[PDB]
Amino acid sequence: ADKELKFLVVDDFSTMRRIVRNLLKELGFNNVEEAEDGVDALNKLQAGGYGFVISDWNMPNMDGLELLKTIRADGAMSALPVLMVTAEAKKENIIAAAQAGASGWVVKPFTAATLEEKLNKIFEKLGM
Ligand SMILES: [Ca+2]
Repeated sequence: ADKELKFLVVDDFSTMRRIVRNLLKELGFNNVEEAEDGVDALNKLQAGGYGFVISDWNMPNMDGLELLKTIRADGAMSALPVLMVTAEAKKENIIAAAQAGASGWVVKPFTAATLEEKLNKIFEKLGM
């Protein structure tokens, strides 16, 4: 629950990224970087320093699930929480992501209260 925890907000809609970034700031988390797709995020995650990944399920080039599976397979970031963002809960998606290792799901649009409950729950299931 460290306020300086560095977030990576991955989403191909720049407006969605700003929303998430403002929601985060609002909660007290100001260390936020953005990525527009799976590849982009990996390029940034490489540099290190990251602590939390907020990712959109649906992205061109490298989607949310393929990004999560790549992180999880990465020796070094294999343990980064990944909160999946979707516009519609679907059981098969939730199940796919579950097995690939997603830290949770948030259905957009969402409020800061919702984003906070999500984070809190993740921070907790992680003994974090
Ligand atoms: Ca998207």
